[PDB]
Amino acid sequence: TPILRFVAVGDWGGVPNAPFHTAREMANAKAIATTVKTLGADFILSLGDNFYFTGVHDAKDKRFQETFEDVFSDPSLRNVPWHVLAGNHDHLGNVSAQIAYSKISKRWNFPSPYYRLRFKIPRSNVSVAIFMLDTVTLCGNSDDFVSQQPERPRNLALARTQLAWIKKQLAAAKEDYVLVAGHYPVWSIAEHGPTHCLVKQLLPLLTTHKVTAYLCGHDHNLQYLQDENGLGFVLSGAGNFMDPSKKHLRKVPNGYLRFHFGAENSLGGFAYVEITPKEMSVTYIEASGKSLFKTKLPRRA
Ligand SMILES: *[C@@H]1O[C@H](CO)[C@@H](O)[C@H](O)[C@H]1NC(C)=O
Ligand SMILES: [Fe+3]
Ligand SMILES: [Fe+3]
Ligand code: NA
Ligand SMILES: [O-]
Repeated sequence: TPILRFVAVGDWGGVPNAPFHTAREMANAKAIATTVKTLGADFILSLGDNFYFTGVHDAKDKRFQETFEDVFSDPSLRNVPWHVLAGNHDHLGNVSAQIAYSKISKRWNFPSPYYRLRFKIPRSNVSVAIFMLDTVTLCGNSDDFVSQQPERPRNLALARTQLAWIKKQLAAAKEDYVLVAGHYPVWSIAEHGPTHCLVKQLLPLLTTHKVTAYLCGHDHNLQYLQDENGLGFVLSGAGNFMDPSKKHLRKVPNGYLRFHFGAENSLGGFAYVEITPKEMSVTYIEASGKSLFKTKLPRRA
């Protein structure tokens, strides 16, 4: 069966004090390496918060080696490409530096704040589009507000331009599977909860244009949510931290939550996505190696 395989990991960005990683980040690096070795991966998606707590200063920042390259260094992961987007902490520093780092590290691919990826499932005519968004420039930086919510964008032109781009791209996308990814959640039951900006501006487009799933991090846990139209919400924000909060449980429409794992003494985890001509599958994997939940999502008509 033709297949495209990828890991989606969020909020993995270590720490700025020595040794520049956490035990959770290392456990996820090892667990991801084991998953790649045993099941395979064509690429890894980062769902943002790549360098805690204030990003990187420029493209030569030692954190690229300390928190990224040296951490994800097990043999099975050498040469697996990453496709990256930014979170709020990245935007407290220099995101242009993370984009420029694409020219330094072969496996790091981050061409602009938001961009389109297209894949053909090998030995099939089935196609996949992934739209990588910058939810910080769209909605604001949550760290700019005492509320730790993205109350408004810093720059109106950047936000309006990205929204227009999303709309145009989603209206034109002909692919068999269409995924959208961004740092902040549409829906989440946890410490930050739903992002009002995305519920208002992005979700109507995901629905109208029959997107398969929206992938995100930002809340430091694992969740699968699904609305009554079958649109999936893959929340994978557990590469470095585990927050057991259910603070926003009642702010998500009843029944949307299908799976949640946030145990405070867990090492975290990630999502593993498999796309075939038959369906898309998502498996949530704890950093201890345990498979926690698996679900499938359909092809677009
Ligand atoms: C951000 O990083 C880029 C790439 O290294 C650099 O050219 C630019 O000067 C940096 N910006 C600031 C404000 O440091
Ligand atoms: Fe985070
Ligand atoms: Fe975040
Ligand atoms: Na390995
Ligand atoms: O986050």
